[PDB]
Amino acid sequence: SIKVAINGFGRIGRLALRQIEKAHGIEVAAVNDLTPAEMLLHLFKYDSTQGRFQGTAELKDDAIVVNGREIKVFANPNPEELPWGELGVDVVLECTGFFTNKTKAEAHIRAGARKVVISAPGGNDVKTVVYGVNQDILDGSETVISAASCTTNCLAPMAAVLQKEFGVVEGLMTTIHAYARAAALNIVPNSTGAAKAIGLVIPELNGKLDGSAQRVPVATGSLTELVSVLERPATKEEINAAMKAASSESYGYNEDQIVSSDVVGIEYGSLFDATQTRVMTVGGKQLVKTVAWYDNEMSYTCQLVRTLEYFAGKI
Amino acid sequence: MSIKVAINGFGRIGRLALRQIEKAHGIEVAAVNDLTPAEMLLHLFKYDSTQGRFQGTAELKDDAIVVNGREIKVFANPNPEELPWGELGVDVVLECTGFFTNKTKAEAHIRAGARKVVISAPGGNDVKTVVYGVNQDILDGSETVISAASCTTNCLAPMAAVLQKEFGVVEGLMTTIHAYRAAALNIVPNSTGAAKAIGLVIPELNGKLDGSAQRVPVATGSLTELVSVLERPATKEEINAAMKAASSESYGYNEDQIVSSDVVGIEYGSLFDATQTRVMTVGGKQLVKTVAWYDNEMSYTCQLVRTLEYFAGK
Ligand SMILES: NC(=O)c1ccc[n+]([C@@H]2O[C@H](COP(=O)([O-])OP(=O)(O)OC[C@H]3O[C@@H](n4cnc5c(N)ncnc54)[C@H](O)[C@@H]3O)[C@@H](O)[C@H]2O)c1
Ligand SMILES: NC(=O)c1ccc[n+]([C@@H]2O[C@H](COP(=O)([O-])OP(=O)(O)OC[C@H]3O[C@@H](n4cnc5c(N)ncnc54)[C@H](O)[C@@H]3O)[C@@H](O)[C@H]2O)c1
Repeated sequence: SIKVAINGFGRIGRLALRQIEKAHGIEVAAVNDLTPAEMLLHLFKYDSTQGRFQGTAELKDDAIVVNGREIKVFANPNPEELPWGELGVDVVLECTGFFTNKTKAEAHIRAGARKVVISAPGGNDVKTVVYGVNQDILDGSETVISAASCTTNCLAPMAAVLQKEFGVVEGLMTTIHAYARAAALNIVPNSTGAAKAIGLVIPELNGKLDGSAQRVPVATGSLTELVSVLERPATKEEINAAMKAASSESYGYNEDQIVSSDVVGIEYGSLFDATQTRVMTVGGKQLVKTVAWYDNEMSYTCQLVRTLEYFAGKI
Repeated sequence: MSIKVAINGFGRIGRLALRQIEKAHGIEVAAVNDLTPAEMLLHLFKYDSTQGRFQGTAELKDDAIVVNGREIKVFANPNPEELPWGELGVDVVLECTGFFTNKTKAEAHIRAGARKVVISAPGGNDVKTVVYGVNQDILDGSETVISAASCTTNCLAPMAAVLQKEFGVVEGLMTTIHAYRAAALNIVPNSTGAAKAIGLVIPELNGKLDGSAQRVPVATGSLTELVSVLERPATKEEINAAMKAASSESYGYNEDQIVSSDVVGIEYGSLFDATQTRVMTVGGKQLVKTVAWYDNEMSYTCQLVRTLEYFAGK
């Protein structure tokens, strides 16, 4: 049974523990955070947006007991000094935001852990995995991997169906991110690398996509729009049917008229919105728009934990 | 000869239109009509949440609102047929209630004695739709009811006209991010007629554009993105150069890194954002993104008054 440690028991780290508690063959043995256990427990159990933890959780000396099992709590800012080897930790879920490349994340391996999964893009010597699109690139010999970004997890399953079933010539992405000091009150255009980087996840789309982001100062569901030129003719109905045929626990399918609060709490990495699909045909030339939603916290966390569980099965 | 205007619906738009018309010569507002108590209307004329304080004096006399020392008659009748436009010699009504946005409803103003109506919104396809700076030349002065289009159409049209003229447009899809029932705390996808209306304002683009809106629950500047396929190759620099070449009081050009609060209060109908232009080239096939900003209230109102002045001089 695989032992995990969560480094950074923040928004993502806490939700990741909620999801790992649903699984067999894997358990969190320890968490590390700069915040005292007392407050971390309250934030883990009670959440205004993602609801109450569905399980038991209590505080002990230097530990939290979740569903009857002790989880050690540490507060050490330096990962090299954590007792991962002494505790037999197999995999560290790195969720602090401060160790998001290979050389920084390998501090966990110098501390005795065997593997690391970064909760963010990890650089170019680190495999990047969107569960449901490319987890089969993992064979278990990797030491550090990445579960990509929230935008990549939203875009990739949609782009993958378009590429597999129609062929993509090119496309431009616009992501509306529901969240420097400007961003609190303004719509703010922002660079993203997610579309440019999509070849890390879908090699066939390398060099075919670009895009950017509009950061909107409201906390709610986010969305990614893709405007593409395809290699074969398409109807709205045919595109929507292909997306539904691909739907899964990672890729949801929606045909309701929804608003952004309806997305909060989904466990899909991406929720394809079939009501927004449009195909413009002018003189035989076609231009296609497709839109998928994501819950920036929960969608990413559920993908992260799926990727972790799959990786954990390869060792 | 001076033109007399009446404003029907002294709401957000009707009030800002009076603000703008007070700044113009050769034209003046003779009357306003609205159902809201005049006391609440004076306060909102003097104090607007987004556009700030009115730059002048306004007080409530008997049966009138005195603005910069000049009385404007005030009425409250939900039925335009019964308004005294003929008695007052009203040349043009700005129809800004939101409820008379087609030809049959607007022509009540003509029956009441006004010579002409400009609807502050799309007014149906049997009413000429004008975006000033793009197609006001379709007006000959024999029209009785016209439309100054929507805020989104006024933002998109000058951008699309330059693309069509310098490169030719095969097709395009628009996304408008619209600052503002659920739209008060949610992002709400919404249908819009704007990209189709572009096929009226710019007939060569008929049938070639469509799009949609994402309503975002924030009072700030809005923007419109167009993703297009063009008939001729193009670069980011050439597209930006053409937008700057075409700039005017109606169509601004921006090169700085700006955010939506920087757009509040602009008097352009559209502000092209050169920093957001993207041309992607793959195997020789090009896909183009162009973005322009607008203030849903102030951009549109300034276009509405421009159209009103042009129409009234014909
Ligand atoms: N929408 C999201 O929040 C989101 C989505 C996808 C990915 N991510 C990524 O996940 C990571 C964390 O984001 P988050 O929203 O959970 O941030 P957060 O600020 O809620 O949590 C980060 C936690 O790390 C702790 N911490 C910081 N430095 C530490 C250190 N040296 N040692 C131990 N603990 C440390 C903090 O106390 C905090 O609890 C980042 O990489 C972020 O990009 C976030
Ligand atoms: N962003 C914007 O607010 C915006 C931008 C462009 C165009 N418009 C259009 O302009 C019109 C007005 O919008 P608004 O934002 O000013 O609306 P508003 O609700 O602020 O103003 C409408 C006014 O009309 C009055 N009114 C309603 N019915 C009336 C009637 N039968 N007789 C007389 N007065 C009546 C109301 O009392 C109110 O004062 C609409 O067609 C709208 O689509 C609005």
